[PDB]
Amino acid sequence: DQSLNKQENEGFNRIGFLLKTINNINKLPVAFNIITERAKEEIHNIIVKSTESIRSKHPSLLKMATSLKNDNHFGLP
Amino acid sequence: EIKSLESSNHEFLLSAVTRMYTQIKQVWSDNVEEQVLHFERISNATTNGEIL
Repeated sequence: DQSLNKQENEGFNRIGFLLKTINNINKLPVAFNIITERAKEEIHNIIVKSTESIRSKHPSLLKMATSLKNDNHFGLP
Repeated sequence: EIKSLESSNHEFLLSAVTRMYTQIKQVWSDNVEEQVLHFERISNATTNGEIL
């Protein structure tokens, strides 16, 4: 795409980020906006969000701690 | 004379439209270092540039 202006797996990346991200007219603060929101709040948002989703999806954290499987039953199952 | 006159607005005062239109739609980069410019309340350095 850089060489172009110097589902194709996955065309949504350069496509949506191109025609979205080039159609900004005062972009230069908004780049810092998506940066400074997305770093902390997105990284902790996803990394929280999946473990939440399993953490109530079929939890049952039963096999609560190890069920005392000694000791060094280190991820035995 | 059409190479002076039908040679269009160059006579380039649409660069003034680039000066106000790019004084507003490009105020998100120069003032991005200079939101507080002459002070440090919003903590920014007094630098925007005169280019164009």
